[PDB]
Amino acid sequence: ETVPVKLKPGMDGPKVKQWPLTEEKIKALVEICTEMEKEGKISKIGPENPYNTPVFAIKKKDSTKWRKLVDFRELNKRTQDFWIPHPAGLKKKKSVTVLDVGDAYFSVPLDEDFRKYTAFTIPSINNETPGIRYQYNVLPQGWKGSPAIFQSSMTKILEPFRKQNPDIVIYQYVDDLYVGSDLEIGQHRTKIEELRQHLLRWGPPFLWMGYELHPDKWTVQPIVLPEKDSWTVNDIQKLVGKLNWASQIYPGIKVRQLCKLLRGTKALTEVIPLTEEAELELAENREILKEPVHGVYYDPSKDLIAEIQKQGQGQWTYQIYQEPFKNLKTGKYARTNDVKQLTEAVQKITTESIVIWGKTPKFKLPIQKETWETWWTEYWQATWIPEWEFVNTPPLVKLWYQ
Amino acid sequence: PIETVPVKLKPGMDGPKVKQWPLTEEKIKALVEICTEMEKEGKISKIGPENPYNTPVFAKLVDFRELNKRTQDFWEVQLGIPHPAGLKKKKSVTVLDVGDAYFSVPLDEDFRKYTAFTIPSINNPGIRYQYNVLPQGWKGSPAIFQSSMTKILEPFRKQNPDIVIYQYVDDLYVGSDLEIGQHRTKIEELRQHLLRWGLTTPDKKHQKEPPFLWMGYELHPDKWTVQPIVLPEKDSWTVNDIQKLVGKLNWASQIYPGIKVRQLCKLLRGTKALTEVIPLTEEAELELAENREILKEPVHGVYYDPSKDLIAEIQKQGQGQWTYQIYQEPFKNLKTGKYARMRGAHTNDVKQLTEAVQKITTESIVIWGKTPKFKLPIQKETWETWWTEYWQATWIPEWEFVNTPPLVKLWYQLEKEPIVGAETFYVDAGYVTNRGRQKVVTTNQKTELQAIYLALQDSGLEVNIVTDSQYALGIIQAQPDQSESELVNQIIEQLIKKEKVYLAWVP
Ligand SMILES: Cc1ccnc2c1NC(=O)c1cccnc1N2C1CC1
Repeated sequence: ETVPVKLKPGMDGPKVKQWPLTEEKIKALVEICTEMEKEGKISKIGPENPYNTPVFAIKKKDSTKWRKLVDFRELNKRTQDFWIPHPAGLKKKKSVTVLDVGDAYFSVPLDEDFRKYTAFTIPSINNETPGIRYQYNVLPQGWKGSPAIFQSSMTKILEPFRKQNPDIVIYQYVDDLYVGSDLEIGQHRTKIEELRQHLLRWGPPFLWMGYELHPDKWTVQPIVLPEKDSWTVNDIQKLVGKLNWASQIYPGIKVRQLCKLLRGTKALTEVIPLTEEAELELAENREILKEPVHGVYYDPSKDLIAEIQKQGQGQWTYQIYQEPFKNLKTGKYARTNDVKQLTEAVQKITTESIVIWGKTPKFKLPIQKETWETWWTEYWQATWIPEWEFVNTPPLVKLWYQ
Repeated sequence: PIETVPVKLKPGMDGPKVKQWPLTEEKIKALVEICTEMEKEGKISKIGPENPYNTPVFAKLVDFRELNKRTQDFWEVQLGIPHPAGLKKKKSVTVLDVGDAYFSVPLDEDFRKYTAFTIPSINNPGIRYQYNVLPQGWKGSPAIFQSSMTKILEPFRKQNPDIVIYQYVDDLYVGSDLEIGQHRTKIEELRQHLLRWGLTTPDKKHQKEPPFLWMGYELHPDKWTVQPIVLPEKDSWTVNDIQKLVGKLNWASQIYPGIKVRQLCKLLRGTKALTEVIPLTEEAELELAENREILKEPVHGVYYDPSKDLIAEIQKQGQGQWTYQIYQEPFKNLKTGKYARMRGAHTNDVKQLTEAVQKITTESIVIWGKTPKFKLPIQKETWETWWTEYWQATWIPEWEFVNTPPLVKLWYQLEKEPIVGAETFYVDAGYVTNRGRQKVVTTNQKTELQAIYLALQDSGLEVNIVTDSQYALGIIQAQPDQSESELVNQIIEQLIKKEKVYLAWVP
């Protein structure tokens, strides 16, 4: 018996364009949806329904099968807020394994009146045919309403493990379950596997292969300065420039003595032995950058933004902040091709974002829409889909990182 | 008979209440004969004065503007249309015209009351009716009908996986690979399946026959093309004539390789009226003539054979001009094309070619559901070098180097480190070198590039250049080889001339 869900006051349903798919993905999607229909999970629909959400087919890790990913982003934004908070202990756990508990949803009917909004279409190659249309009858994987609406039923099947094993921290985000602990990596994989049957046996593949995140070992990428034998006019110029930038963050940084070794229009390559004042000013500056600036705090009421930079050689740098210059985190990602790496980046970065603050970030990606639209689904494996926009990375910002 | 589709008016809106315009007794006459034949066939039915809604009727036409404004939205009629190059060849293709499309499809019982209209009396009331079927001119008719059509077909389709059917508004294209007689048999089999649903189709001798002119294309069951374009032979051309010409020239490029419009396009520069006459340039008539020529010889697109690979080949036609063709069997084109898109005021052929690959790729997924293997005039080394050093993420699928000049290359490369014993110019419009030299010779941004240019001019084959302009830095670091700006192009000329150049930025 179903709970009523509604769209935020005055809002209408999603009418999102479906991005063209490959015959491969389409065949998979047909194979899939045909069996979801046979099980009454979805139903075909008519002209009177004008809504639409985009679907994609992604691959599972060590599964022969394909997963159906519905981009419920637009819908999620139009869905009523529901009235689980985030465990800041989870980020301290040693090992966190991630499970896909999405299938649980397929056992809960969805309020008949809301269904029409879950509409999606299965395109056909070259517009040769109409295009198969469906709507969900149960709770769909990916929609923010689903976890909320299943919360109760969830807490119940999880109160026994949660008390028979309260050394385990368990967090649920949409189709995902984050299981934390401090146990030995061996004791973990076992306690994990028991939960699997304790869920199966209480009516689940894990994500990220069969792996553990190790949040306990996530650190900030402090800003670094070149440490070198002799310094040329170029080196110093590069140094001052970098320092000058970082001073808007760490105002204690001084360049006075460095700028001085630079008076005169000297040859770029000319080696400049550093004075005592200079050398000790750099020392201080170096000391300052050793840690993240103080004062930055996570505001739950603000958006979590994440920009990525291409460094080269399979190396990327990213930062997570809410207010420019005020990073909440910074990292690096290294090994394929550009796109694959950028996607593995985005996903890796979303997971942490989820583990640390329990919310996904808004990415700024250094790539053209069309290229991304085209290849992302190829290497994507997450059940969620962050939001994202596309930008033009300044050559100076790349320079100032890594 | 056929399932009814539930319709509703937009939220918080009432049915239409618009007054019937005054009508001619002669016109009242005809409407009543028409609306009586229609009530005998069930399409409509007299209603009582219970119904307060009304739609305008004129001579039979029913104006549904109002009701339409008030009716809900339906799912998109014909999102997109297939492109002939994505079809698989057929021995036979039969087009089935469908008359009374809407009139044989029932309308939601609870909606009919909104389709009410009135036939005025001649003597000082007028008859009142409502529709029981899909009215021509109504918002949802097209969709409810496509959808319905689809349902009727499904069976026939499951029993004839061989036949292929495409629904196009009121047409129906039916192909197969059946022996001549067999095909005609199936067709007539289909025609009855539609009759069992009051749907009427043309008899074999009244059916249109191949090729079929469709959306600017000319279609056979085995080969395609675009409907024959004739190039005018005027001696006086109007801005308008040139626009249309370019327009049409353009459309042809999807199959006719070699079509160029650059010179003709150049003719619209500065024009002040659609009727202004522009005389043709020497290069412009040379271009027209060349096209007129290429056109004279008809060329046929070939259909898709899914058992074979898709090959994509790209060539540089001119500065910023690209041509490509996709085929499965050498020169046996499924489709050709051009790309002139310049993203950003500056670029290099490497970046541009990549964008071409992307457009082609996208297009292919749309037409064939897969990407082609590319044959490109650039070597992996060249590609890799630029990719490896460009700030933006990029990717190019399976591609094979093709030695077909012109090959795309990088005309220059910035040293990654300052140069030893190469003079150092400091620029901010003027410079000051370390060796004493100087010259103090426009928008803010354009004054910057001016300096750099100066320095490049007066320097030797190796140079180190320091600037505070993060802008110019950006520009030049992207190593463009072509630009909208003339200044840049001169700089680029310099750049290509040098042996080693090192550019650096300082606050
Ligand atoms: C206009 C159109 C749109 C989509 N497909 C087709 C057609 N028309 C054809 O004439 C055609 C030609 C060759 C192969 N399929 C074709 N047909 C298929 C239906 C038999």
